[PDB]
Amino acid sequence: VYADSFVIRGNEVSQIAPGQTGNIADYNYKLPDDFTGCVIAWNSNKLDSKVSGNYNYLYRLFRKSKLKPFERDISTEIYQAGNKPCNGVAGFNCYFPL
Amino acid sequence: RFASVYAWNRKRISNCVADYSVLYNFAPFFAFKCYGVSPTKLNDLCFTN
Repeated sequence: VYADSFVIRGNEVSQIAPGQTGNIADYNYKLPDDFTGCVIAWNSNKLDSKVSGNYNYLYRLFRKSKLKPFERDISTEIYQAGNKPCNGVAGFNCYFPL
Repeated sequence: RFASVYAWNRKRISNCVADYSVLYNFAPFFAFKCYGVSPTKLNDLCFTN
């Protein structure tokens, strides 16, 4: 038995399912098409939020290739876009992935 | 400027070399659902019209 626990936003809670595409389901966590098991979600706004806000949680937005199922992609690699070979500049056409 | 909803601006693409990578200059891509063909193999194909 494997258990994976994490936190997301409501608008993407429907995105955690086999055979579905998007941003969380493609750049963060992809389930196999023949997955078996269960998913559980509950509300935690009232005891897991701050008046100023919490910036501990970050999600990936840009990736070179599609994520294969069950593959963590922890990597702070600067996105390469446009035609300028960034070497750690992290400026225009080179975005922060998270 | 784009047109309205009830009167869309249909255009026909004639013979030319099509690079399905320039459109990636647009970042968000709220939806990129491709039905007939797989997007990854979009580059290695030829179409009639």
